[PDB]
Amino acid sequence: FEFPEELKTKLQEHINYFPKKRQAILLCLHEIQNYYGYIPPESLKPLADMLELPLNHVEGVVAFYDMFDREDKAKYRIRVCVSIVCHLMGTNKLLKALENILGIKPGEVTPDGKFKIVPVQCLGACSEAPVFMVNDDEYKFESEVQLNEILSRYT
Amino acid sequence: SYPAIPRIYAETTLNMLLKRAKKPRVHSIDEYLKDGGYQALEKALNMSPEEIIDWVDKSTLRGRGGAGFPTGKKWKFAVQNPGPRYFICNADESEPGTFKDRIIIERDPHLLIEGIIISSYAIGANEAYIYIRGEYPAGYYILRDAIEEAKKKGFLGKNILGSGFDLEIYVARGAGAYICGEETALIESLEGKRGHPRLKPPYPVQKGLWGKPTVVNNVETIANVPFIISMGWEEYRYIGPSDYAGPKLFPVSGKVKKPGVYELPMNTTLREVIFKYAGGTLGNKKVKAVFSGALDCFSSEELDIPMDYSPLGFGGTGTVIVLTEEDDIVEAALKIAEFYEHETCGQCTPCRVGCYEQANLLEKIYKGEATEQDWEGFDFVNRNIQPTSICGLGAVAGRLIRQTLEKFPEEWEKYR
Ligand SMILES: Cc1cc2nc3c(=O)[nH]c(=O)nc-3n(C[C@H](O)[C@H](O)[C@H](O)COP(=O)(O)O)c2cc1C
Ligand code: SF4
Ligand code: FES
Ligand SMILES: [Cl-]
Repeated sequence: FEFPEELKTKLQEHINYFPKKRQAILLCLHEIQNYYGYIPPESLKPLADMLELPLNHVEGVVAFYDMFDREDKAKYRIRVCVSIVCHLMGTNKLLKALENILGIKPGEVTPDGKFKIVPVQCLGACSEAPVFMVNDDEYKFESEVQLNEILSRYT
Repeated sequence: SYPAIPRIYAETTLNMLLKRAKKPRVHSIDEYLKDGGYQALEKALNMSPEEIIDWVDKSTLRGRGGAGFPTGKKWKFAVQNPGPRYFICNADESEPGTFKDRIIIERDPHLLIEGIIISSYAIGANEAYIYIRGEYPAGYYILRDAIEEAKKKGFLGKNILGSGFDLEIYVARGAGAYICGEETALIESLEGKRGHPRLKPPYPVQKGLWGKPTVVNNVETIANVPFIISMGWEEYRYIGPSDYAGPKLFPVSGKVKKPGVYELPMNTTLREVIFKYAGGTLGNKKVKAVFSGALDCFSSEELDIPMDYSPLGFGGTGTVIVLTEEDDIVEAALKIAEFYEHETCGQCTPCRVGCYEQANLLEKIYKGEATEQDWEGFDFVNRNIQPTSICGLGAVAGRLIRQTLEKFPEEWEKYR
């Protein structure tokens, strides 16, 4: 496995950011997922040596943190809040609309690998319930029409 | 340019923490300075760190991160131990219904940054951190840009405002675990390990980051520091008037006409928050319950309680999740149950199995698939998540659900 120049540079920046190299693990793993659309298992070894940590330490971190996905590859991750306020305000309507638009359910990835619905806990935007993320972007769900319009910005 | 942020409604009667944060936009350092920003930092750097701790202690400012610990007292504890010392801003905010902290981060980062600088100076910390949850990417980028603005104006970096004081603020990102909001788990995450809380004692104020005296304060608590120093401790305790000083942010959500963040004094009642400020309920339906995040449950007979930290007060993080007539308490309790099932770090067995069984038994109860044993087991499990727990999650994972079983027995009886 070989990291691309563009990602290696960003990873190195994170590693030199904090006083201790090992502190950059989460930021490095966020950057890896942003580039690939997942955490490739093969990328865990060059990352381990980059932070000066054992491979099993990095593996444990990926497994502990919910945002890091070691299994499925997806260009866009639709994090749909399934917590109390969004549930009470319309999580299932948003889930129904996403199913009508993409033809996929939570934990499923579209055949072309473009989108993946990810059920997550409180997104901290409860006043705007039901809430959903499309990678870093966060929105309030209004309707299927409003959703289809938002989702068309992702290609 | 920053990633898309939801347009969270914000309102204030005090115009302090939300003086700029009431507008949904990133306020630059120029807009912050225009309002008299960084004048408190200038005043603080001419004082001794001891004087600043005394003003914070005298102001009677209490932690806004749930525990309500007096901020001044916490700082006094850390300074009784030799340095180097560390200051950490807790921007993990992951409790359901809580969204008050992000609007300070995303709209007025300089209010938070100045607060961090003053607080770091007060405890002699030359290294500070902002631990921001991973689900706030925009907040992360906004804070990085704002930190660069502060350095470029001489409020951060080396020899800040010619005082000789050096400070670096590092922004760390969380990656999806509510438990990383717990101060010891947060430190573990910052050290690059899994967010597993450590057994207390030791306490972070004596042994925190790298085993050094560490002060962990919530975003909202830190945002109060520039006001304490700018106004003075006296003016600050007079605002309310309540025995629990200062402005307070109330993230109001649920079946209210106007959900959002409300900056109100803590003497304000729960009824006032819902009806006077949030604009009542949708269709004017009767409020059956109010969930204080995922911590407490208040019935319609507890609406006249104050929003302070008194024994009969609202307490917690001031999180208001409104539930009307049409909302099923069992269905709500299930969402609370599901939250603890998903967030237990699994270090403690009664918490690991307790949070799991509570959610799984509640789902069976809710679906009409529960036996008499599943019912009797649900009661047992709810009462036995606390044993051997080494952090606050285990102690409270059954609290709200127990309150619904006690305050809404008629609703549960339908399912039994
Ligand atoms: C499971 C758990 C999660 C917590 N989450 C948060 C959080 O997201 N933000 C926060 O500031 N405090 C949170 N706390 C409280 C912290 O442990 C700590 O008391 C607080 O950051 C201290 O800051 P304060 O004195 O300014 O309130 C949490 C506690 C527990 C037990
Ligand atoms: S009480 Fe629960 S969340 Fe806290 S350390 Fe124990 S298992 Fe983890
Ligand atoms: S409950 Fe969904 S954003 Fe908080
Ligand atoms: Cl206002």
